[PDB]
Amino acid sequence: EFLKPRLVDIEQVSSTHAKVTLEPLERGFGHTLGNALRRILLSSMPGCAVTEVEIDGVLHEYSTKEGVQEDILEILLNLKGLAVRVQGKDEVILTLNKSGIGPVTAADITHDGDVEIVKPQHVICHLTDENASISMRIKVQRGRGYVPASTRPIGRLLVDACYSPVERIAYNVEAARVEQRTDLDKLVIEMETNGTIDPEEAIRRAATILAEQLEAFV
Amino acid sequence: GVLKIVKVYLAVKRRIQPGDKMAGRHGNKGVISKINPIEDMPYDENGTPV
Repeated sequence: EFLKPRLVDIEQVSSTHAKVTLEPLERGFGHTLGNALRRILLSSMPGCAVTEVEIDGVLHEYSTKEGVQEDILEILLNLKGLAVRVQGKDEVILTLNKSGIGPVTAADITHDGDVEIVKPQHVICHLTDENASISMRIKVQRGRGYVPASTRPIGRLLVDACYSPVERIAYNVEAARVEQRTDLDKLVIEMETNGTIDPEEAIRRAATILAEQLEAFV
Repeated sequence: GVLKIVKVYLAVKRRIQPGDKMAGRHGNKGVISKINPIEDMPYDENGTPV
């Protein structure tokens, strides 16, 4: 009867994109599982994108702050790409306080050890003069998919939500000459995340989602 | 005959939606018919969707 595939290798190429292996797979099941897992991963993976941002002297996102080279809109756009991991809390409020010339990066955020910033070098903005400072509050929540700010004080700036750690998924079906048996498929899934989700955890969540959806008629 | 004027400047942000006309530089028009899901789009050997 059917051989059950299992996770045999997690080949971490870089910090962001990994390459997991599922083996063994019968004829045809390789493509079926690859496409199903690709759709599930690209569709529904929990993420921790920013939701709201509050700068002290800013009333709306179409203004400017003295000494900041970037418009508030560009700051919000940069934050929208911030990759962050939260473990214990569904919702957290990070703080960023910086003063003096230089690139205000994601590493200037308050540590808050329960929250991990995967790209400390991710530039947020630039400060041009010594007497210019940015003191701002960022609201990071768990979620799923894409939640535009339009669907969901006069100082609160909403940034569109991008709760999707995955960025690219590609599955290849190769030949697995193992178990003294020929024409057994091996599914190599190369997944490029933003660094906030474990590839093994991502595959596990995708399989769990597919099984839960499949339980409706079994 | 007018006492005073109050001018308010709204700033709407139109993202994209079906019916918004888009065109290239060679006289090729088209109104968006669907904002397709990312996982439904064609992808090449490297998995990058179009």
